Amino acid sequence: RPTPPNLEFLFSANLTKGPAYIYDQSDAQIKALQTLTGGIIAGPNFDGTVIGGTALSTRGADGTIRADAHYLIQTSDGANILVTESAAIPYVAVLFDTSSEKYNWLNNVTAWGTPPNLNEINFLEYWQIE
Amino acid sequence: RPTPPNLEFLFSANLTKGPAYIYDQSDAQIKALQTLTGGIIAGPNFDGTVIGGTALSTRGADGTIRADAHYLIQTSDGANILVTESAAIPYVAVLFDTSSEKYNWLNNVTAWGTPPNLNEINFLEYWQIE
Amino acid sequence: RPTPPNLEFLFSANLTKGPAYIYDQSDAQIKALQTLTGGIIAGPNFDGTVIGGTALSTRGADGTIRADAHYLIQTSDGANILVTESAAIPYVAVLFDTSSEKYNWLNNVTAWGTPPNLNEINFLEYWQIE
Amino acid sequence: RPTPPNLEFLFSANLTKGPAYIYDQSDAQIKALQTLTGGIIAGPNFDGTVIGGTALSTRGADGTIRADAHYLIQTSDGANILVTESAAIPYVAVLFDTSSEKYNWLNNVTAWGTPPNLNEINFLEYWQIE
Repeated sequence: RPTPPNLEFLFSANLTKGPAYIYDQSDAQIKALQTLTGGIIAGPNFDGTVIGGTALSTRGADGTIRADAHYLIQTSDGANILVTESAAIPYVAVLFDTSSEKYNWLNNVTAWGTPPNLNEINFLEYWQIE
Repeated sequence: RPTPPNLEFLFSANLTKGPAYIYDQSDAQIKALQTLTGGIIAGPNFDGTVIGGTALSTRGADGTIRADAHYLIQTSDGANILVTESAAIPYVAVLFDTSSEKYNWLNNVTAWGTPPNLNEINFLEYWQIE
Repeated sequence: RPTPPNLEFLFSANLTKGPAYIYDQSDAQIKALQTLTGGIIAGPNFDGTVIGGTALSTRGADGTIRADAHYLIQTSDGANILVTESAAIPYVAVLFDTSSEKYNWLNNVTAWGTPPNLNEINFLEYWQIE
Repeated sequence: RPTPPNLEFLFSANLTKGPAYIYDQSDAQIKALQTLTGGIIAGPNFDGTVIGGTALSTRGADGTIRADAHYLIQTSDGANILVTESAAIPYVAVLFDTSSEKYNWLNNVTAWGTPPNLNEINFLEYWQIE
């Protein structure tokens, strides 16, 4: 019997976004760019704010949405962390890059998040998977 | 208390790889390209073989390894599925693309895998996270 | 004797950027995220403004700078065009995505740009290469 | 009057490819993975062979083809160079990564290529643009 990975609560994000700018409209799919204008990061590991970032999404006529994003967290104690998201919406996979010694452990983390309330898509809870 | 996602066993991969070709060697990190020459896919959902694909890795002097890969599964019943991997080795995040009607549900899946035996890095077990 | 491609002036961009947020500082290289906060697009083909976008750069101790960016142009006549940049700074390669019928021809274009004045890195002139 | 960049002949590639594996077939577009199984590299700067690599393409019902590829050149004198291609077919933009001291200058190069004969799509001539 394969052994499943362990899940540990990592952080939450309460994001603010600009309007979705559709650049590729067709009967088959809509592709958009959306700015991440800010956000609150909370949790037992790091808290802080989202400085900025961009999301690219493709919304299929079939209801499938694939999104890729980068955004920059700045922690309360001044560390910069790049967040790399890849999603099969509403499921979001996450990688991290930082040279902060306090937060360096995130360079080895795969995380995963989803909005706990699918009526509030800009509030996500993320889990460390290992 | 945040609610964790559910984990369901998805597939295993027993991959074959060519040699790692280092193209960027420095004291700080090694970057390599590695061909995925084949592999066995097994599990309760799909079985088949790996047709081909490429992995790009960066191995830090700090022991962190980040890898990105694409490879193509062909199922026993003839479906082509693109696998998009992004890893903080040995933890691997996975997305899928197919137009197969039988396997279309994978377009909405985030999966996650790791070698159950870290002495055998080319055998991974993957889980659907949702 | 190989035949070189033809070069036609395509557009200029006068970009505004936020501060460079360094997330990965080491003796070997600096990696940063920078927001594209706006900009003027001009030329004989399209004019308009930059709505938004993000640049990721790595600046080597060796002086090499590699950058990738996405930003969204909105033309004077309301068309949305995604610009995908990949650079060996100060040389910038460009692709485009739009479903605008007026600007659809850009989906088939490879462009290339550089600041005419390397003291003014945020003003670039771009050329259609074919 | 904007000043155009200079074009210098860089290399040619005579590539071999495996079959195109379509993973996403629809009336709107076809997405495929294709293995680069080998190739001859020639020119005044470097000659050698293609070790391997993968191309991902999307072929629109509208005739537009967008492709992204990575492949590894090994020069006659043993240097490994990663080639990163992004194309609006048949126009191909190119970046390079190597730590070879002899070929390090390619890390600062944007190149561009196209098949001189569009009946022979696997033979391309590439130009340094700067």
